[PDB]
Amino acid sequence: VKELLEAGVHFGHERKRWNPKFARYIYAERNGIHIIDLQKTMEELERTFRFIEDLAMRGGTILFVGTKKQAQDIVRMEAERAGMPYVNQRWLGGMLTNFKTISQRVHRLEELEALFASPEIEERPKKEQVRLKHELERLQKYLSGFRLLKRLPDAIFVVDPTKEAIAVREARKLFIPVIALADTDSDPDLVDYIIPGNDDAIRSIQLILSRAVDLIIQARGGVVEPSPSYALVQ
Amino acid sequence: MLTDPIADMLTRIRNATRVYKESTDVPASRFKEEILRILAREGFIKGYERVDVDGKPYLRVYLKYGPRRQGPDPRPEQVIHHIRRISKPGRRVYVGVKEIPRVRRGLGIAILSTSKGVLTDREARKLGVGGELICEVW
RNA sequence: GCCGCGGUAAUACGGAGGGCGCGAGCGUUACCCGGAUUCACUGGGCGUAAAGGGCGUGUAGGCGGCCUGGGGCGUCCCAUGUGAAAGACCACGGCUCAACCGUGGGGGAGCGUGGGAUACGCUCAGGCUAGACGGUGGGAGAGGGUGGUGGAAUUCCCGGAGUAGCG
RNA sequence: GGGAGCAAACCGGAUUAGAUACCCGGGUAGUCCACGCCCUAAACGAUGCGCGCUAGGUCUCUGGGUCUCCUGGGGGCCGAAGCU
Repeated sequence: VKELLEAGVHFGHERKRWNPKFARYIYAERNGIHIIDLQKTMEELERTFRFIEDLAMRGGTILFVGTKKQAQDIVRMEAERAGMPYVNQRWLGGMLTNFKTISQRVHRLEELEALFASPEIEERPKKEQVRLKHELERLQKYLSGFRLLKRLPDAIFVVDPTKEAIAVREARKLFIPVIALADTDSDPDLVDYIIPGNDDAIRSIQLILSRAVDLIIQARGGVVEPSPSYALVQ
Repeated sequence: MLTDPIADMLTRIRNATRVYKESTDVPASRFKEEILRILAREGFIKGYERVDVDGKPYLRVYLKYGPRRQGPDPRPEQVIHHIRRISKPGRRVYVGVKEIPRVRRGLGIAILSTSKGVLTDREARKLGVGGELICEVW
């Protein structure tokens, strides 16, 4: 139910690409690759989810971040599969610290939104038309996820945190609990609750993003069926 | 060859604390144990224990640290902010009871060898005795 | 006083009106300490700011791993002698106050004599092996000295061939 | 003592207003050997010596191992904490 799933194809990751502070969380260096202790991870998801659950059942929102290529789509789903916000594309700058001002991009998105098959396109030259269509396009592209939240989250969940170092800063400056799934690659030091394991194989990525939202819904009421994973496992 | 054991001991502590080292060893000496005995009692360490590395006696020192904090840099504050050798081997220092210091206004401590074993600012002061000021701890 | 002011509109010069400070005084000059952690014990430094000796070898000196006792010089504590008066410090009075002036109290580091403590330092005696040196066996190296030797090229001479230039 | 090559000085030709230079043709000490002096230097890592302690990554020289590697000594690069 826990490690039995994970022992399939979901444990250990990087090799001498690492960081020494990830020390307690490791079992062996077989194959010259660093293999992480799951027995320790067990005890971690426990204490991690204790906080996650707590935050869920009190109706406190969570922002999901995953820009890396072998994990983007896996985010778009779980997040919308829990009506919560995400960032699939570029982790923009000042999303949290200058929220005030990034927020005023949504107060342009919805301004364009109220115009997609509407009486004002009658007016305005063909110049603005396709232009604004092409604006909304990317406007939408980046702020699909980021939008559902219109006031600073109580926490953030993330995949490769070294890969989104920018994000971890913004949050941590605002005292916003940081929680994430990280590995040898990255350092535990600066994550308030950590899911230590493989941040690259969609396998290990998905499994962790699955039982993540599941516990969001169960603490909220009424767990459903699982969502897409085996897109093409080869 | 190490010119002063003590000053290195303290340093190794100062050095181990800086990285948040769970424990840290230090070669043994009865006078050191006496020191460390006060360090634990005064609440600067969990404690210590005699140990062995290749036949050679050490003292594993179990360090105590603060609680984890929020904001950027969560690194827990320290139990031992600052630890510094006083009577060094070149410049020895001695004091009668009346001449003893009040470390940090009393929050910290001054340790010292006297004819009656290793004591502290308050103890010695109270005993009514003096000796070689060893070091200051806070 | 230092930064600086004055070249036709000067709050910086000179006068004036006003204003700030102190007041039987107020200014200047000289000199001492201070600010100056600017000779740094308390309390500074030397990669590029001023500061690592061109580099070794070692004398005097400074400093000294772990453990056990003997001594008790350093060191600490106790008593006691000394530490004059005037001064300073605290009280209290005498001049109407004050400045001066008295009375009494409280001590002083130092050094002398006695007793005491032994952790640190020192000192004597013993022991250990983590410092240091030695042993055996191997290894890499344009480390140094002497002696001997190889070829490539520059230059010059002698011989051959060859001609109007070479550089 | 040696002296082929190179070359301060020195001389010629150039260039230039000038050219005691830069470029060209020569050229003396010196450069080399021995022996004895001299004692300086951007004698520079511009970082005195010895010791203990405080993440690792990367490539390299040299040793030792019941040699995918582990260990010791040395030479570079990137960098934790910290210092500046």
